[PDB]
Amino acid sequence: HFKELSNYNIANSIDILQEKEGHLDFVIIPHYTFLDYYKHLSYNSIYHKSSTYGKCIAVDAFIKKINEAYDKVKSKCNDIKNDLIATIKKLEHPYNRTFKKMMDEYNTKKKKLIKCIKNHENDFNKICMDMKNYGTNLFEQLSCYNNNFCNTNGIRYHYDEYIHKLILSVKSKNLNKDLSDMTNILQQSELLLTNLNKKMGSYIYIDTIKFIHKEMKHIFNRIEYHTKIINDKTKIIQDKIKLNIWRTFQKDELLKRILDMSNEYSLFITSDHLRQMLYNTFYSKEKHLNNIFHHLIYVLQMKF
Amino acid sequence: EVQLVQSGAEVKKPGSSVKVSCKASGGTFSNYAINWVRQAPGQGLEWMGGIIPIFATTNYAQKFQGRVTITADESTSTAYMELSSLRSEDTAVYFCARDKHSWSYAFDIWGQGTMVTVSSASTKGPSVFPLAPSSKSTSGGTAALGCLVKDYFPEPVTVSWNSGALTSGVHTFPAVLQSSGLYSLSSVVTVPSSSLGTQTYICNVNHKPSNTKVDKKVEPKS
Amino acid sequence: VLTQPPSASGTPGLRVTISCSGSSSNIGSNTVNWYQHLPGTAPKLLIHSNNQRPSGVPDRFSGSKSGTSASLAISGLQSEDEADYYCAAWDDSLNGWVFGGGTKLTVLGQPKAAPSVTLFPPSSEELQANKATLVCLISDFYPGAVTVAWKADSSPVKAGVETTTPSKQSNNKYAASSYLSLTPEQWKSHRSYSCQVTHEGSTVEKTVAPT
Amino acid sequence: QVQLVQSGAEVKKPGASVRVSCKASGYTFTSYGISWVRQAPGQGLEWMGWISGYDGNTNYAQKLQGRVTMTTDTSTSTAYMELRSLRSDDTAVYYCARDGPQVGDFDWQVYYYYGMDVWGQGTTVTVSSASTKGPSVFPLAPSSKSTSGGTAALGCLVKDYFPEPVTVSWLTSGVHTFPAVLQSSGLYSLSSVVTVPSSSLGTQTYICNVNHKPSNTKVDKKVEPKSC
Amino acid sequence: MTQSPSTLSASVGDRVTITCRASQSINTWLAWYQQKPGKAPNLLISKASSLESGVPSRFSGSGSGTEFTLTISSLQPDDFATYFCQQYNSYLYTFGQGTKVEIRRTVAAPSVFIFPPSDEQLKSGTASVVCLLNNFYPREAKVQWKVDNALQSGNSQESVTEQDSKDSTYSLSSTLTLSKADYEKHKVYACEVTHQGLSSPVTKSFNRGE
Repeated sequence: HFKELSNYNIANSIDILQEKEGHLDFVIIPHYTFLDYYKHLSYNSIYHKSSTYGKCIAVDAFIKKINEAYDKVKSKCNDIKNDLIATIKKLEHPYNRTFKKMMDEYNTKKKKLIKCIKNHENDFNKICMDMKNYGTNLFEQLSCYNNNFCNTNGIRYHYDEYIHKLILSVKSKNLNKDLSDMTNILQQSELLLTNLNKKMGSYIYIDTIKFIHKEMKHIFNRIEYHTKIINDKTKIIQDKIKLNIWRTFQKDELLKRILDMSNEYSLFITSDHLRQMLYNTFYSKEKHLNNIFHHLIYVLQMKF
Repeated sequence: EVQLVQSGAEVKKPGSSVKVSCKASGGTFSNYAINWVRQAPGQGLEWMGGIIPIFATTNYAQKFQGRVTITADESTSTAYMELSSLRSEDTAVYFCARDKHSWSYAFDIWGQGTMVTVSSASTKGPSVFPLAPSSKSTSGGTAALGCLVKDYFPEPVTVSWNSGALTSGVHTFPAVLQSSGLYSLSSVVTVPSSSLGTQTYICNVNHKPSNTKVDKKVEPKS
Repeated sequence: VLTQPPSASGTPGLRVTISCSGSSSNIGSNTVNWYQHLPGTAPKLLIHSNNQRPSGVPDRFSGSKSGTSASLAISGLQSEDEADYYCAAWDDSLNGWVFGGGTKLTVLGQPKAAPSVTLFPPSSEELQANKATLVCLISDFYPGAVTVAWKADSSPVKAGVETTTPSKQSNNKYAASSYLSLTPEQWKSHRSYSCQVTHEGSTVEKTVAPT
Repeated sequence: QVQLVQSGAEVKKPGASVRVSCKASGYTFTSYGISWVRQAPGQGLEWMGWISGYDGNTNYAQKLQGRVTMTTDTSTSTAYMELRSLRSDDTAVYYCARDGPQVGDFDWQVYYYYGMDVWGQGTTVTVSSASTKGPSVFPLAPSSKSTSGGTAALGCLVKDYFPEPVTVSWLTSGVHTFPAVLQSSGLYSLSSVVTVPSSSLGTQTYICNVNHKPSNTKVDKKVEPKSC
Repeated sequence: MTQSPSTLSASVGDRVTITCRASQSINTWLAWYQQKPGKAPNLLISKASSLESGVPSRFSGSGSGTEFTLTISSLQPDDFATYFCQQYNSYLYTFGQGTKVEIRRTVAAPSVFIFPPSDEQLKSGTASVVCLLNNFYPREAKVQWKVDNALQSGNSQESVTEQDSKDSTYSLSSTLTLSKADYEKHKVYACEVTHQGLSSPVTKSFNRGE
């Protein structure tokens, strides 16, 4: 059974998320789904048999400990992260100095954070390997009542308690309307910036408003990509789940089926999680645009 | 929470088809399955099949598989069971039930059930016969008398005595499909022998499906 | 597909256990559930998992499983426990649900009461209609379980026998009835016919004959 | 900020009972267990017992069976341990530590390939009959018997106090304050010494500062040379 | 519950190996903890050799039955503490008595001093005689008391400091306590010290009143 998630040269697939006022956090996308794939393997495994159900609390205990260990490695860079937060704090709130000094400062603190993550990659890789070992150990020891007639109620339970509620939640918010509005807001800010730019003096804020507009489109392009994957994975997931639910399989096919489902979920969950976090950062920066615009109209009729 | 409710009773002839419905009253076909289980008189519960509404996947008990079709309704929140080529052994109560994934898919919510009766045809049957007083306990001074309700169709019938005024000692026995294919039952009253001299007894029999009411007096044999 | 005792009996306040026997493909590998059923009412879930019961089920009910068997224990027996009890488990080999046979629980209240039996021969009116029905009426027995036999002078016979299900009477005892269909020739050809009702191993008989 | 916080030092009489709390923080208490382990003075560790924050099932050491009880409060994320019928040999440092939710489980507790990863700061529990008493501070005078070459030794004897601890200050180089010893009276005693040049004894002043908070005692003792 | 080195003398930079034998067979369950004075134990290793995060790359585990070991590839100045192994098979845990690691140096000899009881203490009806052994290594040593040439038994106490942060030597106090009456019934008081830094035992003594 050709396992799905495995290690390779992932140089830069980091995501930065300013969710609330200066709440910087990141996510190494490949580790997030690697870990969630084996999380699904672990649960499908313990749920497979009638007796092993009760270790649901022990599994949750193990995974949470691995997260605490993973978060300890991330916490070893919090200083550089706070160093970047203050620099963004200077950029977003210009209230002298110029955009040259500030923009080059921002790029250096950002590259410094990414270099810190690169130096700690081996420590992250060990925790991920520990999760792969635990999950695949539980999966290898997966036994059946009759190897030629394996029950698929393990998959039904796992889906019904771990993935259904999401698929419904996802269809509940109408993903693509949330992007049509985002585009609407970006268009409006393009027009209201131009329709307001009639002079000089009140300039430092024209520069920062443009910057925020750019970063907001970057965030938008992500949300766009993730919603695309969520849309196609919700369909694939429902399509496939219909086939692995009410019947039996020979052991080999049952295992191959579990790996395929776990791959689908792991991805869906990953980009759903990010899609929300980026939605958070898009509006955080939108609320700050209202403040900077309003401040621009003061020095509008100050220079007249 | 969710509230299941079968939709109706029935009466069909051999070889016909019947469709029973089961309506969710909470209003939402969750990721849970609705299953159908029947019980024939003297046969226990028997699982027939199930459907998972939101995915439109079905499962069937093998011994029923070629005869039952289960379907569902996503908008009107209602599942259906259809049984074709009805046989006499299909007379039974049919239940719908929802399963619960956190409770190892046990059936925690049940509809109220639908009776399906499979029989031949329909008639009237004005045979009511008096059963004359006979001794039941001689030490006790007690006698038994009754009415025989022969050859009627369909169920049900009710039996009363002296237009409701006689309740002591009354016992009405269940009907059964006789080798003739018709039902018969009997109603017996236990009375004191000392009253047999002059106490009137009239059984009142009502057969609503044929709009038949028959009164029959039961007197000492003469 | 699962085997339960057809009946069980217990004394108020004591303990009664109901067994359920299965195979490696159902109880040997999946969970067993228990349901309570009172005809006229939908079955009720008693146990949803191995040694687990939903809210509203009293702590007198307990389930257990060992290998291919399971057992339900009821302590502190009460009159509201009179009912049919069914076990159920998923069957891997059949890919479906299988149920145990229904154990009827008789909560013992009244004593061992023998059935009263009344036997009527065919009426002259029916014989003139070229049919012959014998009517065997059974009342006031307790507990509520009987077996009915219709013997022939020297050999046995059953062809043409139809018997009702038992019904609780007004006096909290039980009733049943049995009909034997004969041709007039068969009725007239024998010296007599007998209805025999067996209840808890003790037998009550009635005999009728042509006039 | 995953951590366990224990209650403060306790002093109890034989026959009494003690309750120690262990308040969890920064993690889901209901998904982990809590083990209790004690350490007698200058000795190794002894496991006392364990309780699941999820299941509530317990596992006690045979030696402590019937005298110890561990409880949990899933609402306040706190684990408690109570030891009744206290005895002199129970004097020790008590620790709580995060562990499995199903230790004394049924077959393989393998789903947890780790163990005790987080520990409380510990709680000292002293078991002795009598009450407190401040120390007697006697000088340990430098003399020819405590002088060799250009090095003279001197100090202070801090005798017959209860309970622990005392603090001693003097001058920091060459100072050695010994751990207290238990006497047959049940009172503690220790000495604090320092080595200095023997040529300084005539002109330099040496004073030891002894503090004993439980009795509210403070003593500043001058240590003068002695002839033979 | 079987520690090979009770007290281990090592050097900074040395490779240190501590073995933890068992009673019966543990499949693979053996935890390793480090404990510093005044502090709680810290979990170095779990299961086979899965040193938890934050544990330096030098600590390495081993074993899979009744014989395991903990290996420190190069002893660092912050590693001098005592080490514990836990054996978690049955519901009841077992904590093998700890192993103390301390830095080895050239054999030292103690400086011995003796202090008679002060008259201030003789006011209080008790007499304590203090025998001090200062700045010695190793910790393997012995002290015994004689009163009027008679060996004493069950009336003295011994307290030891842990290693010094500069010269990594130990110091010891031996205190003999009598009643004032008993003290005044005798004349000569002596403590005898034996140690590897001494070719012959060292005796320090005095006469009461002199």
